[PDB]
Amino acid sequence: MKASGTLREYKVVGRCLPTPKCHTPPLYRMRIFAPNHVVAKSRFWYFVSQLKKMKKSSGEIVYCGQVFEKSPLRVKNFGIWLRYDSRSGTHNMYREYRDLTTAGAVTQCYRDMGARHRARAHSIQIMKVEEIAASKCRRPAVKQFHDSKIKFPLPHRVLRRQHKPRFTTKRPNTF
Amino acid sequence: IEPSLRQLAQKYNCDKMICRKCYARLHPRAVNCRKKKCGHTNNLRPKKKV
Amino acid sequence: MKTILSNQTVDIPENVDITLKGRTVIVKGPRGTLRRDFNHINVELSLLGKKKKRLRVDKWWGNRKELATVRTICSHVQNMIKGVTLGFRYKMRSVYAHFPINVVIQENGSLVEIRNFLGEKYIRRVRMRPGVACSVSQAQKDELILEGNDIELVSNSAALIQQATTVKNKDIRKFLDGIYVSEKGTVQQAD
Amino acid sequence: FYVPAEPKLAFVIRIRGINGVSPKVRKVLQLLRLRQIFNGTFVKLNKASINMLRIV
Amino acid sequence: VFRRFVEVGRVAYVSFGPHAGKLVAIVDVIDQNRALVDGPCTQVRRQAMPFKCMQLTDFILKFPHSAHQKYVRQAWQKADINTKWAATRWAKKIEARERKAKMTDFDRFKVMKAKKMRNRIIKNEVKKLQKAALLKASP
Amino acid sequence: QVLVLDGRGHLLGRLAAIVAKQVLLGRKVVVVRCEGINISGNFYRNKLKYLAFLRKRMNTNPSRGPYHFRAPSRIFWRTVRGMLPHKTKRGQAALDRLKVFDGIPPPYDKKKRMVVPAALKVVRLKPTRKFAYLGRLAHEVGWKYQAVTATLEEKRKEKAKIHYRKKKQLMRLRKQAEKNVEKKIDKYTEVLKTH
RNA sequence: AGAACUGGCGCUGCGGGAUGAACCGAACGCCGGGUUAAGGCGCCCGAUGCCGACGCUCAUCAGACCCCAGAAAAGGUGUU
RNA sequence: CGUCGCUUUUUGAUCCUUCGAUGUCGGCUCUUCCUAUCAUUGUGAAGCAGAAUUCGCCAAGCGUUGGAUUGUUCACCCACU
Ligand SMILES: [Mg+2]
Repeated sequence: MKASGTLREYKVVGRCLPTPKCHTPPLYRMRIFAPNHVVAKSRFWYFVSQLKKMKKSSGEIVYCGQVFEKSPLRVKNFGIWLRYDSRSGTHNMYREYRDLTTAGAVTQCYRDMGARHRARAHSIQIMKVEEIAASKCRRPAVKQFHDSKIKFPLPHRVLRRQHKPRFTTKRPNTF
Repeated sequence: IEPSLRQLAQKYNCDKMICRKCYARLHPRAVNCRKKKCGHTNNLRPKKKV
Repeated sequence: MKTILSNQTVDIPENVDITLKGRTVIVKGPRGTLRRDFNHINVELSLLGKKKKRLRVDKWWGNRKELATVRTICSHVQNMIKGVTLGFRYKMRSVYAHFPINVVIQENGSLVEIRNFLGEKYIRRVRMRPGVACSVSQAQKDELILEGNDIELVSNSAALIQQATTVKNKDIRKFLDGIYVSEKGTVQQAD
Repeated sequence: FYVPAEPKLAFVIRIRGINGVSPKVRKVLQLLRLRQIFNGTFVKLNKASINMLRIV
Repeated sequence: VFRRFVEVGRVAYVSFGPHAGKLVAIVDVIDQNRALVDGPCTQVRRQAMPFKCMQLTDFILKFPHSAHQKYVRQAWQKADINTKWAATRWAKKIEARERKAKMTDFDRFKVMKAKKMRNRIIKNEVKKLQKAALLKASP
Repeated sequence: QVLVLDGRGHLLGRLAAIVAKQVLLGRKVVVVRCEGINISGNFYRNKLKYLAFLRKRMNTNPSRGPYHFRAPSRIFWRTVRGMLPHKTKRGQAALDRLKVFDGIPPPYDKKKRMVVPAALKVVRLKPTRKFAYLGRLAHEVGWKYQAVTATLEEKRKEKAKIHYRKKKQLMRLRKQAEKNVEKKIDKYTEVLKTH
């Protein structure tokens, strides 16, 4: 996967083809975070083939739909579970974020595993994601915004260079 | 001699730590050499008494 | 982490009145006046409250090694309250074997002229940072006293004597010779 | 759930060049009528043709 | 020094972006560089705007933390922001900057002729003060 | 005609990149007061990489070879030189519309000077990181005109604080002169279309 | 040094990799308009002069893009 | 006992350039460069009392000779420093 732009959650269910040995296979469900519905039904077969004896030639997906959030306008706390590969070994890792939506917190994770651990988007697996509440958070970068009557200014503001005249007689005050 | 003044001058001259790598003269409760030449190492030994 | 702000406050007694030009801190007290400029340190200084005169230094956002620098502001500020109301006094004694260390003062406290340091013919004229002055002590042997308002001008000048009386080419585990500081106190006491 | 019929036609274009090409994977492009870069062809979807498109 | 903070209720302007020139009210901050805002009476609904896109003013609003759309709307108009915004010297600067921007070719002729007329009258009455200044300092 | 760029508070290569594009395009550019140019990174680091430049010297005679200039007008000039195609005649002329000075000369102490917000230190550095002045990395390496330049600048800046004395003397006057009367008819149409 | 399979170079220009036998794109009659590939867009030097997004990093030897043109074990209360 | 490296002043290994020719050892003369520092400057550590040594650090600025045997490079000895 490349994990391009903002990601997008998918509910991908699927079953393996009916054999003479097992009519009606149990048809498992997954929760795929992917850029579009072609990579999502590809990564469905990456994880299902790790757990069951299913593979895309002996299976079919029966539904791949975008599941989106039930409260886009509510500030939530997302603690997620990772299984990235490093240069020496591989590691399990709990890692909190904070976003309006479910699918944008896992976008913020790939941007952050690549930043802090150089972990590319293929060598990283998402175990599970849920909204957690306050007093169950561990990370103080997330915890410090749990503040009724939170306030801070914006010191040393800088933006809009060369869009203004590139040569002026006016030193730009940074507030 | 002046044994109180003996211990006062020994505060600046003997009661210190010596690094085995950067050979510094640090302070008697160091854990690290402060010099970048040894990469702030953590193998120290006290200054050798008379 | 880039934390939301930290702040220390400085309780200021009434006999000292602090004004600020910005990140400059002007400290006026009984025994003079002294100032510092903190225009390199990227913080705001707000002196709040009538009748009580609290000084709150707070740094918004900031990284962890710029969280370590808000405490350094308030510690230099307290040493300006202390130095302008009580002064600083570093008492240094002369530790010597067989050769006595002769010490005089040439010019008004601003020059200390050390000679006979371990039998040497070469004099050691140590000039001091302006604002401090010397005194040969009384009722104690071989002692020198340094008094002034700024702790960085007392203590750096105290280090110029202790560095000048340095034994070369010899063992410094024996040959304990020099004029080392003995005490870190104030000029006026018990306040 | 209703899963539909997986499709019977496909459109294949060629996005790579002529030079530096293995001998099995240029025979099939010769059989798909994909000789130049950026040539297209409709392909009947069959098990024999799905395994031709996986070679290439 | 730092006279205006972000805060729940702080009415911010929006400089650039797809909601440029309209006001918002900061409802909730999410993390460090984005904030959930809405304008209930100024046609920019509830969404996350970054802080470098917004533009803090001197107006606060008193409503509970992360309320609904209605209680921001009641607080927007019990304070009467949109009347109080347009009667400030910075809403007049942003209005005048787009009056000059739509000044047509005939109107720019009239702005010319009625400018060199008053620049004469100000240069006459500032030179009739230069003569009056030396006559004061002649004694 | 000519843009006049006051060089202080600017960075070395961010300013030199904009000048070396404005001067291939046919403009005349005068960079003034190059003593005050900043350069990012602490002073000892920028002074090392100029001393490493000094040992670059052709062995058989140093008289032919790399010419290590020492005034900051020529340090900045050689930075612009390395961003221009100076071995072609389209680039020979490009170096010749650049008159970079040191201090501020008598043609240029009475022109309005522009700055470049794309190369200012305040805009472009993060403030917890250190910088070097080009004035004292020139002085530490062989330049002998720092004190005679600072003497002439504080005599230059003193002749302008009396110019700015009497410039805002007129601005106080013509603001009280516009207080008076009867120009309201002309302010009807200018306030209507951005006073 | 010697084999296997495939491609290429030799016989082959062109765009890129600053430089180049073989790398990466793409193969070539003579031209106009359009659009891309690989690679790029501070200035040499065409194009980010976007009010680009999130983080990491300070080097008194910083880092900087396949082949590829320089490094290891070991260590750091340096910071994440 | 291990084990990871660097260097190209050793010797190999290889056979790319040169067979219509690149004059092949050593010394003498002479200039420059490197640092992995013998000495001289400033230093830290000793099982540094002093004297003398020893081990590290910034550092190539400035020096590093006179001879006997030998074609010698290398060696080895006398003497000065
Ligand atoms: Mg390939």
